Amino acid sequence: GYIPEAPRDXQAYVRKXGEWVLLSTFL
Amino acid sequence: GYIPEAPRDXQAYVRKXGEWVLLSTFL
Amino acid sequence: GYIPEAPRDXQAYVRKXGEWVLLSTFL
Repeated sequence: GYIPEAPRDXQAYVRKXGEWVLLSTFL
Repeated sequence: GYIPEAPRDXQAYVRKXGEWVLLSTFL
Repeated sequence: GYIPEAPRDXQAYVRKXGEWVLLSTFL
C-alpha cells in the first residue's frame, strides 16, 4: 500500500519490510 | 496518513519529524 | 502524490527521484 507517516520523535527513518526503521541502526 | 512524495531534485531523502530531509545529513 | 511501498526484500531503502534506492549504496 501507500507509505504512511513515520514516528514524531525527531529521529530519521528509512523504509524496510513495510515499516519505518531508525536510520542510525544501519550506520 | 499517507505522506507526500519526497523532493524530485535527484538527491536521497529520509523521513524525520513529518518532513523529508537529506540522507547526506547523516553520512 | 502518495508513495508506493518499498521493495519487500528485507533491505533498507531511501527515497530518490520517485524511486526506492538501497541505503547500502550510499554508505
